[PDB]
Amino acid sequence: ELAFSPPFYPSPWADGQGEWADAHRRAVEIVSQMTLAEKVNLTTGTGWEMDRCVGQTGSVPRLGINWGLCGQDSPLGIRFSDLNSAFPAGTNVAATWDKTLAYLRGKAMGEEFNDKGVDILLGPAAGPLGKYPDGGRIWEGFSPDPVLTGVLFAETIKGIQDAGVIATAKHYILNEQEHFRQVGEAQGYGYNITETISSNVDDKTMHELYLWPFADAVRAGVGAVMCSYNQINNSYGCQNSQTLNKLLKAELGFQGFVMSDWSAHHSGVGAALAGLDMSMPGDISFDDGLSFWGTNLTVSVLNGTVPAWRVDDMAVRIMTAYYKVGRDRLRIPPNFSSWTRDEYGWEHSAVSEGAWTKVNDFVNVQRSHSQIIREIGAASTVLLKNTGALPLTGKEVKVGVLGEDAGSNPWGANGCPDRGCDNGTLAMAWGSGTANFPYLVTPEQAIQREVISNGGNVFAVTDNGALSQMADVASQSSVSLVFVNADSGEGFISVDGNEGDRKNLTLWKNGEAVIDTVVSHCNNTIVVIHSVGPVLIDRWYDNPNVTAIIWAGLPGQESGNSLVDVLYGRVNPSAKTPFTWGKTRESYGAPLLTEPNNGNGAPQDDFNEGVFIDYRHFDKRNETPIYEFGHGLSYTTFGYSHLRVQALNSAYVPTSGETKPAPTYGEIGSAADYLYPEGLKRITKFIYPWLNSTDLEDSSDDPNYGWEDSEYIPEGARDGSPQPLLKAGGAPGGNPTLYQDLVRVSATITNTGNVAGYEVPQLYVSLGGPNEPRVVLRKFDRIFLAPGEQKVWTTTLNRRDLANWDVEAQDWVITKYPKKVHVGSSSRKLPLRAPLPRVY
Amino acid sequence: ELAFSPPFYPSPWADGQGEWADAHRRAVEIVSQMTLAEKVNLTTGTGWEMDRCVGQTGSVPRLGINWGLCGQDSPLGIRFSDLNSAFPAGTNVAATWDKTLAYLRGKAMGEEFNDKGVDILLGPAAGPLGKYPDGGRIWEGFSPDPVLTGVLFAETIKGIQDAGVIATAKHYILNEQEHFRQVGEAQGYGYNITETISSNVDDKTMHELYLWPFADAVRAGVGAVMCSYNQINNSYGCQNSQTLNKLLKAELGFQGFVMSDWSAHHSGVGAALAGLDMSMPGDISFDDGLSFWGTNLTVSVLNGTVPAWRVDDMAVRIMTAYYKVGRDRLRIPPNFSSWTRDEYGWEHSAVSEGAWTKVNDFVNVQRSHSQIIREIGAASTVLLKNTGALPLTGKEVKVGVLGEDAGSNPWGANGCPDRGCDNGTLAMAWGSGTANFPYLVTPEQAIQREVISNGGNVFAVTDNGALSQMADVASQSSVSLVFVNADSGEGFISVDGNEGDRKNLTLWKNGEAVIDTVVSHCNNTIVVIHSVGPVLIDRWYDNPNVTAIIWAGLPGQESGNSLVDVLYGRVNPSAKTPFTWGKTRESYGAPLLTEPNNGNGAPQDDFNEGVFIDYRHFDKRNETPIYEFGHGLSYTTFGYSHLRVQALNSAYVPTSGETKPAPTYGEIGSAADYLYPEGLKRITKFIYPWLNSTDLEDSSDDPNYGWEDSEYIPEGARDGSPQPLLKAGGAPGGNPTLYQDLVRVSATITNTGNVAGYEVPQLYVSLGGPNEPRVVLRKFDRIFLAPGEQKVWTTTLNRRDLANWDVEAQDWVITKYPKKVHVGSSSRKLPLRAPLPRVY
Ligand SMILES: *[C@@H]1O[C@H](CO)[C@@H](O[C@@H]2O[C@H](CO)[C@@H](O[C@@H]3O[C@H](CO[C@H]4O[C@H](CO[C@H]5O[C@H](CO)[C@@H](O)[C@H](O)[C@@H]5O[C@H]5O[C@H](CO)[C@@H](O)[C@H](O)[C@@H]5O)[C@@H](O)[C@H](O[C@H]5O[C@H](CO)[C@@H](O)[C@H](O)[C@@H]5O[C@H]5O[C@H](CO)[C@@H](O)[C@H](O)[C@@H]5O)[C@@H]4O)[C@@H](O)[C@H](O[C@H]4O[C@H](CO)[C@@H](O)[C@H](O)[C@@H]4O[C@H]4O[C@H](CO)[C@@H](O)[C@H](O)[C@@H]4O[C@H]4O[C@H](CO)[C@@H](O)[C@H](O)[C@@H]4O)[C@@H]3O)[C@H](O)[C@H]2NC(C)=O)[C@H](O)[C@H]1NC(C)=O
Ligand SMILES: *[C@@H]1O[C@H](CO)[C@@H](O[C@@H]2O[C@H](CO)[C@@H](O[C@@H]3O[C@H](CO[C@H]4O[C@H](CO[C@H]5O[C@H](CO)[C@@H](O)[C@H](O)[C@@H]5O[C@H]5O[C@H](CO)[C@@H](O)[C@H](O)[C@@H]5O)[C@@H](O)[C@H](O[C@H]5O[C@H](CO)[C@@H](O)[C@H](O)[C@@H]5O)[C@@H]4O)[C@@H](O)[C@H](O[C@H]4O[C@H](CO)[C@@H](O)[C@H](O)[C@@H]4O[C@H]4O[C@H](CO)[C@@H](O)[C@H](O)[C@@H]4O)[C@@H]3O)[C@H](O)[C@H]2NC(C)=O)[C@H](O)[C@H]1NC(C)=O
Ligand SMILES: *[C@@H]1O[C@H](CO)[C@@H](O[C@@H]2O[C@H](CO)[C@@H](O[C@@H]3O[C@H](CO[C@H]4O[C@H](CO[C@H]5O[C@H](CO)[C@@H](O)[C@H](O)[C@@H]5O[C@H]5O[C@H](CO)[C@@H](O)[C@H](O)[C@@H]5O)[C@@H](O)[C@H](O[C@H]5O[C@H](CO)[C@@H](O)[C@H](O)[C@@H]5O)[C@@H]4O)[C@@H](O)[C@H](O[C@H]4O[C@H](CO)[C@@H](O)[C@H](O)[C@@H]4O[C@H]4O[C@H](CO)[C@@H](O)[C@H](O)[C@@H]4O)[C@@H]3O)[C@H](O)[C@H]2NC(C)=O)[C@H](O)[C@H]1NC(C)=O
Ligand SMILES: *[C@@H]1O[C@H](CO)[C@@H](O)[C@H](O)[C@H]1NC(C)=O
Ligand SMILES: *[C@@H]1O[C@H](CO)[C@@H](O)[C@H](O)[C@H]1NC(C)=O
Repeated sequence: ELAFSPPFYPSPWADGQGEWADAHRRAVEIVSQMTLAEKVNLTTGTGWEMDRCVGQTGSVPRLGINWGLCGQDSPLGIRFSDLNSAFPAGTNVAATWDKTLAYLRGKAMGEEFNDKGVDILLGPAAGPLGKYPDGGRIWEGFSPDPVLTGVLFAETIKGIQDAGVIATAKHYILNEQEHFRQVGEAQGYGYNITETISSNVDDKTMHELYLWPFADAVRAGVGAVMCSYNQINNSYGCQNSQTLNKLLKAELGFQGFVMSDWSAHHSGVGAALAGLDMSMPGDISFDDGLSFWGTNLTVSVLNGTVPAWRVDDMAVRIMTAYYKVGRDRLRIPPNFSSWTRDEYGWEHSAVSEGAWTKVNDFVNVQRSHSQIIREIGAASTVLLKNTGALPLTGKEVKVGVLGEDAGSNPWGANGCPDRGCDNGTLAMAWGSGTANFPYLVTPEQAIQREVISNGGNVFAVTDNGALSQMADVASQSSVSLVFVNADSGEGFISVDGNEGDRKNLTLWKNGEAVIDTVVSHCNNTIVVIHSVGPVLIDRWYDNPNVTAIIWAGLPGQESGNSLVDVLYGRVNPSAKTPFTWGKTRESYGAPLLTEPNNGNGAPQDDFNEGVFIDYRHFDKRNETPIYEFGHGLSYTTFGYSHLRVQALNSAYVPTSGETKPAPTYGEIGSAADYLYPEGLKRITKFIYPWLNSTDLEDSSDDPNYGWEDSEYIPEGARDGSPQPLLKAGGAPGGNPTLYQDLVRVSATITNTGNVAGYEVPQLYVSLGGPNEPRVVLRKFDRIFLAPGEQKVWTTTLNRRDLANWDVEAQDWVITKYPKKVHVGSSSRKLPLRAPLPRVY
Repeated sequence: ELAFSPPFYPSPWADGQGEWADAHRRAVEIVSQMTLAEKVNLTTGTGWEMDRCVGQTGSVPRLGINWGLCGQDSPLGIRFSDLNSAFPAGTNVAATWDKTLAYLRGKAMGEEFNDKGVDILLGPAAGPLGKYPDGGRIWEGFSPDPVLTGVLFAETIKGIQDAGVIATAKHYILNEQEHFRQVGEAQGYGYNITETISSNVDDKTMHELYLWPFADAVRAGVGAVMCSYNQINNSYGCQNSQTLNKLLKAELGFQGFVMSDWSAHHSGVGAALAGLDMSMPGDISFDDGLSFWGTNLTVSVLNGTVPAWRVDDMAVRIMTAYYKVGRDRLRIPPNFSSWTRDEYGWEHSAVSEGAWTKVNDFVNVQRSHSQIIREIGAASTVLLKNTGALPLTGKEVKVGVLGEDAGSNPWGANGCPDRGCDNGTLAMAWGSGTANFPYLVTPEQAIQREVISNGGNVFAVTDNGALSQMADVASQSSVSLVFVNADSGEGFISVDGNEGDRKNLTLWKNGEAVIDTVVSHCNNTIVVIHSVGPVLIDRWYDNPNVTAIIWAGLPGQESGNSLVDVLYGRVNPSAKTPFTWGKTRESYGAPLLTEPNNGNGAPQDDFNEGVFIDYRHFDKRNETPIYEFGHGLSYTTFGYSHLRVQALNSAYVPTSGETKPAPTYGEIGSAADYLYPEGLKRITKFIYPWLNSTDLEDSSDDPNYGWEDSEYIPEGARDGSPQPLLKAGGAPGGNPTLYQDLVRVSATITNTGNVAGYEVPQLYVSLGGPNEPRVVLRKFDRIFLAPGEQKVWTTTLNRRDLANWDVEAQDWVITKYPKKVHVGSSSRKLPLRAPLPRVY
């Protein structure tokens, strides 16, 4: 009955090909010098809260790796630190539709992480992709569209890695919701389950939707990939040989390392052989002093179960990432502590051991990164509706600012751990995807400053119970700006019954009544929404007193200043929604899985919609959104003309051949080489690589130690002989003939209005055939045009852009169905269209 | 037995002498043309909420007074309006010790009032003077010191009147507290009394303390005086022949008009003959449709009781004020409504009658008045303590801003009627002494802006219950700034049991615990107090972690900007405390009278301390204040040297002679002249001058109509013959030989530190003799000095400055006790001293 994940073995070994040759060579050179305990140190974290960073490996001080590799959250700024910046969330980056802004944000973040002593940034994210509009972590990623996500994910990775820090593509893969993601956490919420949720997805959907942005990340040169907490067809993400060995390593050709999510590692031998490379934070569960790896990995290799080539490959993949971004020349010891903001603390925080020492140096790493934050906030402010309220001119006599979302968090910008509250303006959602603010500029502050400077009077009512006081201010104002929000986050935090995932898609903090009060008293009401994702606005959006509506996402520390830049027209808004605004929750497709449906076994989440999420689903059901994917307004207008299409073919080459045999590097030795050194003071619960004695069974102490391999290990898992190459593989990101250009497309874009600004033209294709979506996004850019100016936008469609995943062939194939190309300003406003020429 | 107020009659008639000659002449010219109903219209308001302004008289359209004279609150900005400024409170002005700033604030206010169409500003105030540190309205005035108060009151009056608006010196006199000020209000608070509080004071104390600033106001040319709600020796303020006829009109030579406080008028004939000139808002009680004057005043003159010379004198005094400031050329109709902010409303708001019409024209009158407000706020920020925390340099790495008093009122700046709350930053206290803000710059906003511009990180915790959150921010900060407050107001509003008057002298909104939390976690804590008056700080002020303490008063709309100007040293603080900071409540003298002590008659408030209030009391009891009257710190130091004293080459001439007989102007006519015009639609409850019929008794309808004069009118009250001149009278402000200069005094002031700034030198005298305070303030200035610079400060002491009120002689006499002069930086730091030469 249950979804099954078939075996793919062995775990592919790194090949040092292409742009990875130099870093792999330097990795082989150092790993060839390492003993087994040194290798194991790289693969295994030293335990929860045992060092400075949220994750930290063992060290190799004999060879100059003098402190462990340090991994730190988050995808929008350094977590658990100080004197750092708080960037706009991923969903805002997607709303900019701007490759360059995604790159620069990545670079700015990389600089901060580097300057704090961090080796590995735990991000950015393209999983969750965005199947569920109420999924708790959708905002951390980019968009439910895989092409928008993959492009901006890849640019963000390149910025981070150009700054000298290893990026970690996460969460791989199908962790679309928070409910049932972890057994202990589910049990704490009162649910009786004994395994995590299983995401069950067909092979075509996997390739065409969820995997696609990870292909982009690999091709962009991402150093690490983080495996997820959920299962995929009932095999855990950190030991799923299909996703890790076959799709990521054999097909996408990934040459870096796979790192577990925190306590997502569920077996020693099983995970190592199924493609895991690094166990974080290193213990079985936080501070239990046990490890699936560490000592157990040393023993698994000494007893012959995990071949030497596999542990050698782990250490090579890790060191390859290290050398690829230059950690050997850039790394400095972490100069802050995740676990306290005090100057002094215990060296090993979890157990109060080691030296009482200076754990925070107070190093300011902000530089002028406030400028890119302000910029991105303004370029991610989506103007959804504008019947002439905007821009503001500075001649407004009285301005009202209404709603708690305009005001300060009265507990301070950092006053709730992991931002686990919805107090004041919503500039950052909750969980591990967070950073501490250096400050937070509110809409109230920025609007008040600006109104005053223009001679206006201005009043801010920020108590969402004070409805009569709001009504009076609204009645007296020339324009009323009303602020509302909706929040969500990671599932280890629940705010008002939202257990990560949101329990509805409507407004928080009495926002529905706030809107009603203001709109019924002011015929020039502008609604500004800060939110993690879509909100159901059908009830009020079309009221004629609502003269403009803005979605500004989660803008980070410069929130108010970004917003006023757009309100007053210093920046002409250009952002487009990176998701659909539907009429009802049901319009989006299936609800979250929030009740166990497989007894007390793993809840089963069948991805029955296949590729049809967000706009694809609305298009297939012929549903009319309130605001479609790709919609946003400008203070000017843009016209589209002169579509031209030209074939370039001049062929796909399915990859054929064999790998090398699995190499080994560095002598393994025997148990007598790997005892705990005499005179080493063992730190309580710290995870080490060493053995209590030369008796391997006693040093491991596994209760099932020593079975025949075939009782618990799949066939081929230990086979280091040459393996066949997969047809759809061949280079990082897949077969390189996928990236050959087949068609060139041009369209002329004209600023047909009176104000300079950026437009986001979009190019969609129809691949044809029964059950293909009517249109799917393939190209976009953000282009600046003065009034009356024209530019010719030219792009190319490659083989992969026009292909479908053919499950019978196990390859990408351009089908025989007739295709079309469409260019315009959104997924529904597509005035240019033409047939594509036949290419294969 | 009970305090008694002896008769002084007749009510002195205006004489047109000196600077008043031109305006009195025009008043006579116009009043000589008026009929009796026209005269009565000037004297009598038209009823509560019957027109645009808080008070409005009848009109005289036949002679070009085409709408009634408009009186509007408040002493710190226009009340019940829009598009106006909100100025620092009177207590802030006193803290500046700066004559020019006081003048400029009055001028800025006058400009706003004039441009809204208002004739008469209901302010400024010198009553309450400040006998009670917990008195509810002490912040509206200046200082408990009569000289600091009189000088700044006079400069405020001059500014207002130089802008073309009549100033109203209030409240005259001895309304030192709010408890029992009004019968109906006291009964609403559960007290059983049938008359208002009687303030009972000896003659010398009256002259040397409470009356002294009113002398200053009269000499400065104030057009109106407002009489008080309380009794003086058991005769109501608005019919007290001693205070109105004798002290104000006969002795101080006042040539303007006396106006009642609102519903403070308590009889027709009695009050007219005792010296009242204008009844506001014109009804007996609000909207009862009855008047002690109006119809009743017409009848009182027609029946022979109130002589024609008295009603003629009322009209002449009112018109003298109107001409003195130029209302004939400057007046425009009021262009706002006090009773609604909507554009449209009923012409007569109280009864919804007259036309439905445009009552608000939305005229902006702010100009650049924000500049003088910011300036006065900075110049009123008293630096009480500084052990090196200030000024801030911009190098602070992390800045904490703690306390609700830093943050916004979440109901909006104008979210509580008459500011009757203590939400967010305290920039204005409550009651009639208020204005609506155009905006309000909080300390949070301004500090955050400034820190961010310097590269600091900044966090604001504004929930006074969030103590652990404040502790964590305080622990992490380089400097913590903690904001606390204490509020009070007029007695028609009670907040948390403070029935106008404050129920204690300690902090509001959990401030004592906020200070404890911050100071116990940060060794560089700056405390900023916003308050109506003194707060008891003995418990925490001397904690060595409190590195500075500021009292910033009630700074109006620019609060946060005024403050950051001083914090960062753009302004070098120069303010001095205008009251004493004592150790205990008892240190100040007698408690408020808060329980009835005379059965259910008038509570009796005996002013037994005489001239010994505030610093005079501390000095007489040899108590050590925490911070003495006149204390404030600078970022530099000032030295005092080279005292020189010289008797002037240059006697007092007691006034002797007689007045003119009382004049009459305009023919009175008879009852048939003063019927309601045929076809005039009478507005419900509006107050008119006219008679229902020629039967005077029926038109009046007084239940005790028609007694013989001697049964209810004191002897002399109807005597229009020539009267003796009082010895201590002779010109506005009293005998002009009081103001002859007798001694010149010089002292050299040096800036002995390294920062430019203003110093406030102070000159005190000891008048000598057993009954006399050790020192009393006589002269002060604010003088700017560059580092190392010296200036010679020269001033003159006049006859009044060295005199005592001699009760036997009923005159000012320089006594034969030896006197001394003292110069220095506070009432206690007086390094220069010398005997004064004998002068008389
Ligand atoms: C014209 O026309 C006109 C118009 O119309 C008119 O007029 C009118 O007139 C009438 C008569 O006729 C009147 O009436 C009256 O009045 C009175 C007054 O009153 C007021 O005042 C008071 C006070 O007084 C005082 O002061 C003043 C000033 O300020 C003066 O003026 C006076 O004279 C006096 O003097 C005194 O003192 C002083 C000090 O203080 C000094 O300085 C001097 O020298 C002297 O000594 C007051 O009190 C009052 O008050 C009240 O009222 C009010 C209002 O409402 C209120 O608010 C308050 O609070 C109060 O109240 C209370 O009281 C009340 C009753 O009265 C009740 O109801 C309540 O509840 C409460 O409790 C006023 O302000 C009067 O007095 C009178 O009466 C009387 O009598 C009756 C009857 O019998 C009674 O009932 C009452 O009670 C009273 O009694 C008293 O007196 C008597 C005698 O006279 C006696 O016997 C008794 O015992 C008693 O005694 C006591 O007290 C007193 C005081 O009061 C004292 O002095 C003693 O010693 C004791 O202790 C009557 O009412 C009217 O007003 C008029 N009106 C108008 C509109 O103006 C005419 O008439 C015509 N003519 C022809 C020819 O036709
Ligand atoms: C989707 O998911 C969302 C996220 O999980 C979820 O969000 C939640 O939404 C609900 C609403 O749907 C929110 O709850 C509402 O919050 C309102 C605002 O609460 C705050 O303000 C209150 C009012 O304060 C005024 O009144 C006080 C009492 O007089 C004064 O003390 C105040 O000074 C203030 O004054 C103003 O009003 C005075 C007149 O009352 C006036 O004189 C004065 O001048 C001035 O104008 C506070 O009381 C409240 O604080 C109390 O309650 C909270 C908990 O709710 C405590 O933490 C506090 O300690 C304190 O006890 C807040 O500060 C509420 O007004 C609203 O109440 C109404 O509904 C509740 C039950 O639902 C009733 O008990 C109550 O009587 C109210 O009924 C009225 O309205 C309802 C419509 O809602 C109507 O049916 C009814 O007939 C009646 O008219 C309610 O609690 C909640 O905060 C959101 N949570 C989060 C985390 O965001 C959302 O629900 C989900 N969507 C759906 C559809 O499921
Ligand atoms: C002189 O004249 C002055 C002017 O009139 C006069 O002023 C008044 O002073 C008093 C005393 O200082 C003031 O009243 C105090 O106000 C404090 C703050 O109130 C606000 O915050 C409260 C706490 O909020 C936190 O806790 C809540 C409950 O857990 C949470 O829901 C919140 O989210 C918040 O969280 C923080 O703390 C949590 C731990 O608790 C923590 O988990 C979290 O992370 C975070 O850190 C709120 O409860 C309160 O709101 C409630 O109550 C008010 C009424 O007070 C209602 O209007 C609200 O609707 C709501 O129901 C406010 O928002 C209070 O902490 C303090 O409480 C203490 O005293 C009362 C009795 O007086 C006890 O019932 C209470 O248990 C507390 O006891 C503790 O402290 C006292 C010390 O006072 C101690 O003796 C005792 O042993 C114990 O330790 C108190 O109410 C008042 O506001 C002032 N009024 C004005 C107008 O300014 C002054 O008193 C006069 N002077 C004298 C000496 O007479
Ligand atoms: C709003 O209403 C007013 C009066 O009802 C009208 O004059 C104005 O044109 C309206 N403005 C908008 C935004 O339509
Ligand atoms: C406060 O404490 C710090 C401890 O780091 C100390 O270095 C500093 O000199 C102290 N400053 C004051 C204001 O005394």
